[PDB]
Amino acid sequence: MLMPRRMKYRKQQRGRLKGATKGGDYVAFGDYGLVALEPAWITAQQIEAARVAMVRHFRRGGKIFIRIFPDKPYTKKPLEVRMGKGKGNVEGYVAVVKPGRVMFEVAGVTEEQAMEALRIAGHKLPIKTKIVRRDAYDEAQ
Amino acid sequence: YRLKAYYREGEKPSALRRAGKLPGVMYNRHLNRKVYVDLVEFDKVFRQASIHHVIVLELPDGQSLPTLVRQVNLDKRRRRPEHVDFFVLSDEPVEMYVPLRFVGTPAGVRAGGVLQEIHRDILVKVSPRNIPEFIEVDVSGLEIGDSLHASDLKLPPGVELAVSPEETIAAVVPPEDVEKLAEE
Amino acid sequence: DEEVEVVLKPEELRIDVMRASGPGGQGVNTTDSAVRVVHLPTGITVTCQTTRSQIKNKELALKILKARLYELERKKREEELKALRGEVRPIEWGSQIRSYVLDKNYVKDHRTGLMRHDPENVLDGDLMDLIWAGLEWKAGRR
Amino acid sequence: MKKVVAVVKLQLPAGKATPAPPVGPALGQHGANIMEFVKAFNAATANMGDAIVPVEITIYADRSFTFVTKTPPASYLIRKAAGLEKGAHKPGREKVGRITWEQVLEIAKQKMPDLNTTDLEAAARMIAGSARSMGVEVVG
Amino acid sequence: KVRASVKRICDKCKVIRRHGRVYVICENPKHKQRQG
RNA sequence: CAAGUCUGGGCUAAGUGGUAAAGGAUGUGGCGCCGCGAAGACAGCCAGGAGGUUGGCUUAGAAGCAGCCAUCCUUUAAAGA
RNA sequence: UCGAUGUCGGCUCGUCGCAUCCUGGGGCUGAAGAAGGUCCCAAGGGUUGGGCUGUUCGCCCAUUAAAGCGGCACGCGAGCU
Ligand SMILES: [Mg+2]
Ligand SMILES: [Mg+2]
Ligand SMILES: [Mg+2]
Ligand SMILES: [Mg+2]
Ligand SMILES: [Mg+2]
Ligand SMILES: [Mg+2]
Ligand SMILES: [Mg+2]
Ligand SMILES: [Mg+2]
Ligand SMILES: [Mg+2]
Ligand SMILES: [Mg+2]
Ligand SMILES: [Mg+2]
Ligand SMILES: [Mg+2]
Ligand SMILES: [Mg+2]
Ligand SMILES: [Mg+2]
Ligand SMILES: [Zn+2]
Repeated sequence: MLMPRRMKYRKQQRGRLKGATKGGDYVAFGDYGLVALEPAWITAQQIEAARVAMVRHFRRGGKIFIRIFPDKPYTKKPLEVRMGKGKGNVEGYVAVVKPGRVMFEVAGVTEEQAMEALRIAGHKLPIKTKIVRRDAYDEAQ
Repeated sequence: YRLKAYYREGEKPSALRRAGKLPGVMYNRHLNRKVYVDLVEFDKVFRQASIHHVIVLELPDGQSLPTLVRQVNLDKRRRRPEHVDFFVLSDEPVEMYVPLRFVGTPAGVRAGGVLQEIHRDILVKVSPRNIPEFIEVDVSGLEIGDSLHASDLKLPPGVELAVSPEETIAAVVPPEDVEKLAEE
Repeated sequence: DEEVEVVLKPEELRIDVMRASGPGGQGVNTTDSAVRVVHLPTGITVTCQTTRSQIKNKELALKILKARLYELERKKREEELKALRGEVRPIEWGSQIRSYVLDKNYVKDHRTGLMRHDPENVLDGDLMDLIWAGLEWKAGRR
Repeated sequence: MKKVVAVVKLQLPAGKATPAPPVGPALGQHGANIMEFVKAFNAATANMGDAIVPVEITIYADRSFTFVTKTPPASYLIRKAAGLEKGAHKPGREKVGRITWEQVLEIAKQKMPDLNTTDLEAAARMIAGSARSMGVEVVG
Repeated sequence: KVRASVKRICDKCKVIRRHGRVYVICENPKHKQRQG
């Protein structure tokens, strides 16, 4: 799918989402990026779907960079079961995304394909996005 | 390039930045003042410029100073800059990442491939009067697989860098072929 | 063909939820326990009432519909393949395609009519020629 | 190219041409005949040599036409200079042929009329774009 | 016709706004749309 | 229903106000920086609107207009492989 | 609510919602006509009789313009069974 090969622990606490992305606010790779505007948990099935959507669009062309990785496990109890009796079983994994995070990047693609591309990738995310270029995002030192 | 600058007394950071003035500080191995340089021209300039071309800083003293920006802290949520560091100069040779153009067409753009210009702004040690520009590199010979890198380039007399030299400056990688799918 | 996959996506299935029948209490009267999975493109309908829940009975009715399908969807790969082979198989006295006799020493191709005289030689792999002729006699009537 | 509302421009074979395989019936669909462009036509094809013959047609609705013969298409005349028959499934940087500098000026004595330029150098840089279409190298 | 995301399809499509509702006029019928 | 249909400057035309999301639209109002404007097209209105060349390959057919690849050059006021 | 709120189904009596099964308008159509499909507006009024099973739900027989899906303590036992 797109899970992590190994993990020290199988289930982990849900947590929370206090705004600000902390890190990942600049481009640093491609030429155009897709920046998250709302906080959320992005499931690997979305990351996947978005990726395929781009390659499908501009088939045989530039390179795509996936800046996030679903390492947080998602728990979910079975159906018709009551509360308690231990934590549920993992149904998949999700990556935590906060406002300002650059989720994707594209390179070696015309500005048209790029825009159109990312516009489609944002239609698969449970949140709102924004597309960017590159310019002040040069924190090299 | 040029640009007006004013003296900051150190009063209401978050306020002087909304009113239009952009906070910042100019320093060196001697003095260091706190100032405010409006977003308007700063933006316009900073985008054309960057941290490569020198800038003037005409204060109420006329004192036009040559400087380069070292640190620009953004605002995360909703792009905007929150601070800027001005490095004063003189004749002292120091570092700075110099732009990189890669004139050419690799052989890795005929059967699938794209240039990943990794470090397209190399840091180099050199004095003021010695501040070039578009330090082009050749790309017309980069085959699909194997690809150039390190500091194996044309360093005009005076370009006494600070790399390794190994730091992969650019590479040619395959495309994104629709042919995929899997599982198991 | 080689794969073995029948993923019946719940796209052509019409599931019904009728009130349970038989014993129980107030809950058997008032809870829509019984379920009926209906295979629309075929006409087959399976039902379940073994348990007291709907989500375990429609899933148990699919562990049955998949089974009865895994025999009536393979029965057609056995009936579309029992008339797809041909007909020449009586093995009886009078249904021969080629005759090999080492007594008087000869090979008789009853399709083309040829009579080769090297039988101990044909029993080594030299078949190109009678296959050349069998691919002319066979695909010459269609 | 001529006038419109009833014309067709094709690039006939060489030696024989009367049936329907090449474009034989397509011109009958838009108005044509069998006794006007087969034998009382191959007077030119018997002279032009072989390969392809870009001769065209012009319908008038009465068996009349402006049978303006043309010079072999730049797609074929190039197979003569290099040698290959097709060109390349996909052009670019690799190709099974070669064509030196003056190799492209060997065809300059073939294609000279209606190209647009009477001279040899103001009309060769046109075929050099055609040397990046089929593929054929430019030995340099 | 009637959907939630109404946009311009072909070059000739025009975005009209009649009776408070967002409509789409065009040469060929299949392109008509009315937001709602 | 006791106490200003008070004063000054704005915004909204939906009864929004007086429930709701992804997402759509030349709805309005105010700010931006870029074009390009007597080499006076911003839209209509007159005429043009080309040749190698139908680029190759693939294809019953692929002639700019199924798709893959390359994607230059020439004639002119201009016109794309 | 356990110092009591009778629980399936049928029968009787209905009434309300529309995300409409007919009937009435209408836009597309891969709408020639007729007959179909999908979608929008619109309940005012209709929505049949049997076989089987306690059945609801279903399958089936013969029709019909259609044999709509839901709410009302999966309406209704101080009305019946
Ligand atoms: Mg950092
Ligand atoms: Mg009063
Ligand atoms: Mg209201
Ligand atoms: Mg009581
Ligand atoms: Mg009582
Ligand atoms: Mg209709
Ligand atoms: Mg009709
Ligand atoms: Mg309605
Ligand atoms: Mg009886
Ligand atoms: Mg009712
Ligand atoms: Mg209930
Ligand atoms: Mg009662
Ligand atoms: Mg009673
Ligand atoms: Mg009583
Ligand atoms: Zn249109």
